[PDB]
Amino acid sequence: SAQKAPKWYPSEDVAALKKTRKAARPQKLRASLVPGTVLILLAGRFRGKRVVYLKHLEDNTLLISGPFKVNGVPLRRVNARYVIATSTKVSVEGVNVEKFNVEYFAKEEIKAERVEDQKVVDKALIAEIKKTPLLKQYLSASFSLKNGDKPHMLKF
Amino acid sequence: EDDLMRYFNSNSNEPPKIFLTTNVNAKKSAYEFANILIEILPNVTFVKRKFGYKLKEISDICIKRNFTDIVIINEDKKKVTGLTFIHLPEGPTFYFKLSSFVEHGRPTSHIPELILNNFQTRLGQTVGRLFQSILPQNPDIEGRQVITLHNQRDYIFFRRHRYVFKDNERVGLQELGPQFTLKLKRLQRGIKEETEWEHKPEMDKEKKKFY
Amino acid sequence: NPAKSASARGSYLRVSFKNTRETAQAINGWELTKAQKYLEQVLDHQRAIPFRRFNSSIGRTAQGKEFGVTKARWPAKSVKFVQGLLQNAAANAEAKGLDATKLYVSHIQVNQAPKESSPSHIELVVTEKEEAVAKAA
Amino acid sequence: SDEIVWQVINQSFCSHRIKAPNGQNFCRNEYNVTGLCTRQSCPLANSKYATVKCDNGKLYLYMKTPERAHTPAKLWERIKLSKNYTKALQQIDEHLLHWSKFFRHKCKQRFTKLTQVMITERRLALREEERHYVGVAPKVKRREQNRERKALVAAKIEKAIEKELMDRLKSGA
Amino acid sequence: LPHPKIVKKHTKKFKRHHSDRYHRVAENWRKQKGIDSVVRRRFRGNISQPKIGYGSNKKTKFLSPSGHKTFLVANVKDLETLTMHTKTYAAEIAHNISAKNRVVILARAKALGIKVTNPKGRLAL
RNA sequence: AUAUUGGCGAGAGACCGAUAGCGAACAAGUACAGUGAUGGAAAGAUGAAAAGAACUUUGAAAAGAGAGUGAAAAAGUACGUGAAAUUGUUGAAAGGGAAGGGCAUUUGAUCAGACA
Repeated sequence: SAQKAPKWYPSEDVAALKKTRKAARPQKLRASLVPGTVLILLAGRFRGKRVVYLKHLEDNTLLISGPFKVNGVPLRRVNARYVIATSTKVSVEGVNVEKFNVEYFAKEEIKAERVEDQKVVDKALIAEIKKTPLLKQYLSASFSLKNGDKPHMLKF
Repeated sequence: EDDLMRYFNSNSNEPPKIFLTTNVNAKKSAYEFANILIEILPNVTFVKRKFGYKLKEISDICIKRNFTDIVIINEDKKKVTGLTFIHLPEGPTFYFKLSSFVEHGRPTSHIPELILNNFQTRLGQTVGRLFQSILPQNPDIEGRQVITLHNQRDYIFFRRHRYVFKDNERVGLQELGPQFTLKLKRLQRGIKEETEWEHKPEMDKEKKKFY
Repeated sequence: NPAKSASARGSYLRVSFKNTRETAQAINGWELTKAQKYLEQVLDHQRAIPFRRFNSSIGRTAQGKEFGVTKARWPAKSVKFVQGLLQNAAANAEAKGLDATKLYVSHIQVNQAPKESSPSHIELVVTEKEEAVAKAA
Repeated sequence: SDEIVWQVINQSFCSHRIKAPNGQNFCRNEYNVTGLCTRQSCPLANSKYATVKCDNGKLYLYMKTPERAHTPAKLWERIKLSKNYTKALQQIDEHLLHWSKFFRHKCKQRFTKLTQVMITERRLALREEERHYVGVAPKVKRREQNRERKALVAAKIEKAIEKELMDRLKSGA
Repeated sequence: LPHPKIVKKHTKKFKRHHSDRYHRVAENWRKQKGIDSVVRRRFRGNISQPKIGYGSNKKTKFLSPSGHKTFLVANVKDLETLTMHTKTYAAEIAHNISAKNRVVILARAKALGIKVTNPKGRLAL
């Protein structure tokens, strides 16, 4: 010694946290997100892609499909804020989206069950896209910004 | 003697498969070093070594998969330091120390010719025996690649070169491949259980001997 | 590589230091046969040494155009010491058993000595120029 | 008494203190619970003092009674603490009946850490490590530097290969 | 151990005025005593001075990036003091301890679970 | 009994540690300066032991390169350790009538843990 030991020592006992008054409330999404809406994704694997909006999930995500038959976007989870919501709406009532949840996407090649669930959903959704003209062509194509586009003026 | 040649060391009968592993939690320079051994040694497989499988448990795998030799490179810090050649059945095992690596040659896919220097000592020619075994016994003459293993002290230097013959009693050669210095240690005799030489600093006191 | 090298050294030499610096860097990186021939030409006023750092009141000459310098001189004494060392380093190389034709000075260095006098240490290290190479498909 | 013992070691020397750069004080008197030293957390100032220690694998809880201020030879009365954690904490509790809540949970805490020091066995059963720390003595650092530089000079590798290529391909013509 | 994020206030070194100009003036801080110094009267564009406003957060003072207070240790008996305080203090093996004894301290600190800030010190292979 | 900065001879120190301590740790009251009275310096350490480098080669020689001795010439009489000023070489970078400094970042260089 070589550093003479201190008289006082700080306590080893870990302090219990004070009672938090922060109760979780369900996400109040913007009015432009109605189940069965053509979306445009912004960030990720599928940036600039037109995408069908299906379900609001539990972990504040949104469940969305391409369909995978159309544009190569499967059943993905997506963030609310990373998404453009256009006005064009397709019908969604005939799709059995109610089955899967958050537990379906636990991660810890591709599972065959995922492909089968994709084809089951995609058939029931093409069943509505086939009605309105050029909408399948509109889903296949990629969104971009041409020289002279103002996003603050572009009423999407 | 002649029985030994085959029983402890690999001969020109098979292609010798060399199980190149690395010491646990190694970084860029070790794999950078493995890429230099990926060229020079005959049939290397690189095995990413993932904690456990102590040593005998490894030996069980390389009996089943049927390897001939194990080679393991280790790192204390960011530099490479030690190299361990073991023979998989019986276990004549050689440990080495590297104090030099400096890096304009860029070689072909042709297989290099061996050359050794100064192994008068019997312990020297048992190490000369290792590098005769562990490196390829193919030499394709054309391609003109030579691998040396010069040992004028207890220090062994290995280098690669390109030899050009002019008919006026002289040959030219350019520097190629990795610069290198090795030091022999241990000769563990069993897989790792026994010793035969194990360097101490009790030598260097003689200024001579040279094993 | 110390195996491909020979080195001469002169110490406590009664030369002008500032002249020696110029004639050392004038000969740096040159082949030995061209180097020794150059210093013979400096002695006979055929070529001149380019003075760059210690170069006040040097008479401007045409011979400096080789080196892109206006100023140049013929320092007999300093060169005499240097070609003595180069002759020594040539014999040092042939003592080891190097090639004479491919020989070039790699590292030539000159620094001041204990003193008034202004003496100087010189050391120069000659090296082989190794090419000699081939390939096969 | 003991207040007079404390003040004389608080300042005026407790000759086994370590002043850490944090300004902290550590009593290294082997019998203290907290490694830190403070009033009645160091075993000299206080008169009633409990502690858990280990001599072998056997974790004893030592205890100091003010009865034995006369005799320092048998100050620390000690009791073995089974080996199972649950019955040992219960074993602890009974000894600490009617004491400060300081020694109550702190000997409980000493026992906790010193039992999870027996993660040594975990390191020493699954040892089998092919490394082991080697010293680099600066004499050896130059016996294996300045002799390699002397090796290369006397080696003359180029001339050695130049010999044993001509001597090879004359005999292998 | 749970600690706040460390805010340093002044990462830079408080170098002495004209320590970079002259070689005889050390880089070690001294206050400009002279009344007509533009450093003392803290002008625009002059060097910043040590003052008590730059004081580090008391909860994160003396802490290494890992939230540990460094503690110098010479031998086993001094290392054994930090048995109870493993997530508060971390060991620092002193500069003068031999390579023979550093391996003793490192193995012992691994056993008790006390963190050593400087391994690889005299651990050449 | 008392005094004792000289002499003869001891014993000590909370003294100085080679720009200090006497002027002088040493060819020191020496070298030298002054007509003279006088004035008056600088200057310690190879290594345990010279084992102080046999021999070969380059050179007119001093020396150089090898070789050897030593635990170590990163101890070779210019010898313990060997700082800075100042200089040489090598590698990086910058530079149109200044430079160094502060705030912030890019770029290049380099580095710390955690993953025990």
